[PDB]
Formats: sequence, structure tokens, C-alpha cells
Amino acid sequence: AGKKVLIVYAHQEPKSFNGSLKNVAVDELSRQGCTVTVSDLYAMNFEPRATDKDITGTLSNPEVFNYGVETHEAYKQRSLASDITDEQKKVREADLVIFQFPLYWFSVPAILKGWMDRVLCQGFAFDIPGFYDSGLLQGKLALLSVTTGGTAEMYTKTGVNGDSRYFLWPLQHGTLHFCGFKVLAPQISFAPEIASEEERKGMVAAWSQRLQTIWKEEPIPCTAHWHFGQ
Amino acid sequence: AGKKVLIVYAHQEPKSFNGSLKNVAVDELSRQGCTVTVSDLYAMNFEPRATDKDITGTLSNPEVFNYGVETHEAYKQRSLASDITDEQKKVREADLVIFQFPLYWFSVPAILKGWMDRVLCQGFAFDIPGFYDSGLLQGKLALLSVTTGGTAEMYTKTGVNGDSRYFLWPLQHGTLHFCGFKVLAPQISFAPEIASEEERKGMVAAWSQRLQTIWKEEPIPCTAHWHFGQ
Ligand SMILES: Cc1cc2nc3c(=O)[nH]c(=O)nc-3n(C[C@H](O)[C@H](O)[C@H](O)COP(=O)(O)OP(=O)(O)OC[C@H]3O[C@@H](n4cnc5c(N)ncnc54)[C@H](O)[C@@H]3O)c2cc1C
Ligand SMILES: Cc1cc2nc3c(=O)[nH]c(=O)nc-3n(C[C@H](O)[C@H](O)[C@H](O)COP(=O)(O)OP(=O)(O)OC[C@H]3O[C@@H](n4cnc5c(N)ncnc54)[C@H](O)[C@@H]3O)c2cc1C
Ligand SMILES: CC[n+]1c(-c2ccccc2)c2cc(N)ccc2c2ccc(N)cc21
Ligand SMILES: CC[n+]1c(-c2ccccc2)c2cc(N)ccc2c2ccc(N)cc21
Ligand SMILES: CC[n+]1c(-c2ccccc2)c2cc(N)ccc2c2ccc(N)cc21
Ligand SMILES: [Zn+2]
Ligand SMILES: [Zn+2]
Repeated sequence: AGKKVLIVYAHQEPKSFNGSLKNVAVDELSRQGCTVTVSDLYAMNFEPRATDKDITGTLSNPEVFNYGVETHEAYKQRSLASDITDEQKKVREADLVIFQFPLYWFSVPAILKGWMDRVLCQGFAFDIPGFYDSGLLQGKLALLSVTTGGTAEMYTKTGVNGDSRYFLWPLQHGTLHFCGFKVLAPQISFAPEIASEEERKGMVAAWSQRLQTIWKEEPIPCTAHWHFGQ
Repeated sequence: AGKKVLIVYAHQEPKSFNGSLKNVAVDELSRQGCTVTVSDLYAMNFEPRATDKDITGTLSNPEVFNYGVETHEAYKQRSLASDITDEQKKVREADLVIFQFPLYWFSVPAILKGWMDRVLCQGFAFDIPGFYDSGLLQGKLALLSVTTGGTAEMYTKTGVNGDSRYFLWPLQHGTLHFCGFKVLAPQISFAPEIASEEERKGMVAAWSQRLQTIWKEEPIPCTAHWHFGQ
């Protein structure tokens, strides 16, 4: 025991299906004795834009602004904006980061994309060297808990949306694996708006039940083969 | 042959490599006699967050906020925030929409993701039914012009990032095709930061060169096969 969890949560409405999945996670992980922290991005009015306001004081090359370089240097010189370093501290302390969001355009809502863009800066999340298996958050687990509009059927290899694994690639491989996370299998709650009450409650219960043994889980092999292969 | 082009541009720095690609696109399309509009998202401080501020009228369900439902209804009633309908006018009038951006976590920067989330609402960009080949922006072309940190070699089937086409899927298929766009082949300018000044000039010149004959190109088959192979 002694585990710390950060839930990064991206829904506008507390009473939403996403809201419920977030609350079940808080309740169940809290019941287990885990340390639990929630970043409620919409409630925090979290800034999604990557701008020169993210660096306090003097820039490293004020003639030509390169956000990635400047935030690298700012991390090294401890001059990042405080909303960013507040989140970095939650991530640093976490053993597990759960992302709770509705799927927006086969990806995360923009407010959560901005969290990924602004929080996972060079020197904090990865470096040269130290990416993919050697990324700087190695030792930590990440989990995507996604809800969709489209049905499970639509999310098959030959269905109109293709396999759900296809849209996970930029998130699980390009982002989280790159930064060194080992990736737990995603939690995909398909089409709750279309689903009946019974089906919805079933999906909530599947999540709660998964959470009972989350610390027993093996990570997926975050590979092209897993995402695209037979 | 009287074509209208919208460039949706997501970089903070006019002197950046993205800025140059944006500017040569303006130069070359303007030279051709095309009508050209640029949505400079950072300069406009474009709002990326999907919030209830995006609806100014009476909500369909004020007790439980569902962004997608409320913006659909707001679109029909014409009570969307005006920054959204301003962009929708640009899209409505465009024959070709070029997206110019650096790759952030195998995707678009959050400020551009916010543009996609907020501008492409139900009723404007698609209906149910009325999506993929039946999407409401049918007849229009779209083109992703992407710059990367990683090398072309890293973005191959056997490289650590997997093939470049893999990360295009959520954008080309899940977003643009869903809304009815036909998709022109992507322009990917690999690893300019790492490249020599001469390799950089060459990549800019190649884009400019391609643009001379852009109106003669056919779209890709925006399918799982095109993105992922057999
Ligand atoms: C801009 C945008 C882009 C999108 N792009 C995509 C896309 O690319 N692909 C895709 O598939 N979808 C897409 N969607 C749809 C989106 O993913 C879904 O609308 C979203 O996942 C629904 O999740 P929710 O939490 O908002 O559902 P909700 O509407 O909040 O929940 C569904 C119902 O469940 C009820 N409920 C809440 N809690 C419980 C509970 N504890 N037990 C039982 N019932 C409960 C709620 O009251 C609600 O009535 C997009 C939507 C938007 C707005
Ligand atoms: C949050 C974040 C996430 C990222 N995630 C990824 C990822 O998942 N995968 C990945 O591969 N990369 C990733 N990157 C890297 C990113 O894609 C690159 O940093 C970006 O593409 C570089 O493009 P730029 O326009 O900013 O380059 P610049 O720094 O602006 O360009 C490089 C050089 O070109 C020069 N230049 C400008 N105009 C010209 C011209 N006309 N001729 C010649 N030289 C010129 C500039 O002066 C500069 O010196 C990420 C970066 C950030 C910040
Ligand atoms: C701009 C630095 N830089 C590069 C990068 C660009 C060119 C060469 C080496 C690394 C980068 C490359 C990849 N693949 C993924 C993420 C990042 C990144 C992420 C955040 C940041 N703050 C700077 C970042
Ligand atoms: C919430 C409506 N809704 C749904 C949707 C959700 C559930 C059932 C049917 C459609 C949707 C589904 C997919 N695949 C892709 C985009 C959207 C979307 C996009 C914008 C918006 N403003 C509402 C949207
Ligand atoms: C291995 C690719 N790669 C990266 C790199 C780019 C993005 C992410 C990780 C590494 C690189 C990054 C920096 N800063 C400087 C030089 C190089 C480089 C130099 C030569 C080469 N042959 C590959 C190179
Ligand atoms: Zn991986
Ligand atoms: Zn497609």
C-alpha cells in the first residue's frame, strides 16, 4: 500500500457520466486507503494555450520564440508559470495518473490537450536522453478512461470509425509511453448517451470493479503491434 | 477557377519555420489569384475551451450541461458565441482549408484542437445522419501541413514513432473526413530544428512548389488501409 493517484478530469458537468466515473474512482481509491488528488481542469479554468506567458522573467532567445526550447530552459531555471508547476508537482508525487474524459474528435478535449502540452515539458517529462522506456516519468502508471459517442460496433477494424486502438496511439504511445509511463489498459465506456440506465450502471460498475484490483494489473505492451496488429 | 482558401495557423512566433510555411502559402496562393484568409489562432487569443460560455441563449437542459447537445441546439437557434460563427463563416466560404501547425504529442496544439472542438459543431459540420462521406462540409478540401521534432526515419513502420500516417488518423479520419472533407495528401516537414539552413530552405521551397499545382491534386482515400496498410 501507500499509493498516490492523480485523476486529471475534463468534463464541464459534475452530474455527467464522466463526472460519475471520476467520483467512483475517488470513492473507491479513497476507500482503499490511497492518496487521491483530482485536477478538475474546467473548474480550474485551466489554460490550454502554449504561450510565452508560461515563462516568468527573462527568455533564453527573445528574438525568435520557440515554446519547447523556452519551457525546457524555464524548467531548468525554475521559472515556469505556477499553474504548470502545480500540476508537475501532482504528477511527480503520483504513482498512477488516471485521465477521465469524453472523446472529442478521436482525442482529448482541448483543455486536457493543453494540460499535456504545457505540463509535460522537456526536462520534466522527457529529455535527450530519456524517452519511450527511459522517459522521465518511468516507474509511473497511466490510464485513459474515455467515454464515446460512437458504439463499440462502430469502433472495430472494419467499422466506420476503425478499431478504438487506432485513436489511442497518439495518446498512449506518442504521449504517455514517450514520457516513460507504463500504460494500463484503457477503460472505454462506449456510448453512454445511447445506452439504457441498466447499461450505464453496468459500465459504472465495471469501472468500480476494475479499480478494486488496479494495483494487480500488468501494463499493456505499448507497441505498434498492440495498436494496429492482428 | 476562382478559389477561396482558409489557412488555420497555430504558431506563436511569426519568424518560426511554421510562420514561413504559412507565409509562402499566402504568397503563392495570392499570386495565383486565390482568395486567402488566415485564422492566426494565437494572435487572436482563440478560446480553446468547450464551455457553457459558447452558448448565449436559453439552454435545452440548464440542470445538466451537455456541451455537444447545447451547441447543436445553439447552432440551430443562432445563439453560439460569435468567435465560433466567425470561424464557421470562413469555413463555409472556403474551397480548401489548410491547417498549419507543429506536431504537439502526435496531434495538433491545444489551441487548434480547441478550434476543431468548438467550430465543428453538430448542425454545422455534420448531422445524424450526415457524416463521413455524408458530412456537411462535403465538396470541400482539407490539408494538414505539419512540422515535427522527430525525423522521417523515426516516423516509419519500423521506427520508434511508427509510420507518420498512423498519427494522422484522428485528424484526417476522425475529424475532417467525419465532417465530409475530402483530404489532400499531408505535407509533413520533418525535423526542421535539427536540419541545416539549406535543408530548411528546401523544405519551404518544396511546399511552395507543391502549392503551384495544388488545384490539380486528387484527395486520398481516407481509409484504414491508407493509414495502416494491410
Ligand atoms: C466537440 C465534440 C467532439 C466529439 N467527438 C467524438 C468522436 O470523435 N467520437 C465519438 O465517439 N464521440 C465524440 N463525441 C461525443 C462524446 O464523446 C460524448 O458525447 C461523450 O463521451 C458523452 O459523455 P458524457 O459524460 O458527456 O455523457 P453524459 O451525457 O453526461 O451521460 C449520459 C447520461 O448518463 C447519465 N448518467 C450520469 N451518471 C450516471 C450514472 N452514475 N449511472 C447511470 N447514468 C448516469 C447522465 O445523466 C446522462 O443522461 C464528441 C462530442 C463533442 C462535444
Ligand atoms: C508540447 C510539445 C509537444 C511536442 N510533441 C512532439 C511529438 O509528439 N512529436 C514530434 O516529432 N515533435 C513533437 N514536438 C516538437 C515540435 O513538433 C517541433 O518543435 C516543431 O515542429 C518545430 O517547428 P517550429 O516551426 O516551431 O520550428 P522553428 O524553431 O521555428 O524552426 C527551426 C529553425 O528554422 C528557422 N527558419 C524559419 N524560417 C525559415 C526559413 N524560411 N528557411 C530556413 N529556416 C527557417 C528558424 O529560425 C529556426 O531556427 C513537440 C513540441 C512541443 C513544444
Ligand atoms: C522543442 C523540444 N521538444 C521536442 C524536440 C524537438 C526537436 C528535437 C528534440 C526534441 C520534442 C520532441 C518530441 N518527439 C516530443 C516532444 C518534444 C517536446 C515536448 C515538450 C517541450 N517543452 C519540448 C519538446
Ligand atoms: C453530443 C453530440 N455529438 C456527437 C454525438 C454523441 C452521441 C451520439 C450522437 C452524436 C458526436 C459524435 C461523434 N462521433 C463525433 C462528433 C460528435 C459531436 C461533435 C460536436 C458536437 N457539438 C456534438 C457532437
Ligand atoms: C534520433 C533523432 N534525433 C534527434 C531526436 C529528435 C526528436 C526526438 C528525439 C531525438 C535529435 C535531437 C536533437 N535535439 C539533436 C540532434 C538529434 C539527432 C541528430 C542526428 C540524428 N541522426 C538523429 C537525431
Ligand atoms: Zn508505446
Ligand atoms: Zn477517412
